Amino acid sequence: YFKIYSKHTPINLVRDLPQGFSALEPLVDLPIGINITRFQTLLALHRS
Amino acid sequence: FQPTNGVGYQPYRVVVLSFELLHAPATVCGPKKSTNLVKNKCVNFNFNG
Ligand SMILES: *[C@@H]1O[C@H](CO)[C@@H](O)[C@H](O)[C@H]1NC(C)=O
Repeated sequence: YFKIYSKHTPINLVRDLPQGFSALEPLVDLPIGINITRFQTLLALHRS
Repeated sequence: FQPTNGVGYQPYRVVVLSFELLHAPATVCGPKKSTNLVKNKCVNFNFNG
């Protein structure tokens, strides 16, 4: 089972993580059934 | 394939459905027949397992 929990929070702090409490709601459970040992973030470039 | 051919020579469309169970969670399920809801009585309830 692949559990994805998520939470959206409106913050206005410039640099670091804000200090507070916010429990993450369960968003989606995925029937993947695969081995995962490594991950990588995906970003977006800005072209001009 | 001619329309005047015999039944042993007429075209037959064949669809073969293959059902396998793997160790991943099974997600192609059948329709789960739902009994109408009855309230205010001592009944045996089965809600989502
Ligand atoms: C999952 O992957 C890791 C690293 O590739 C490996 O050591 C481990 O044995 C794998 N587990 C299964 C159940 O395949």
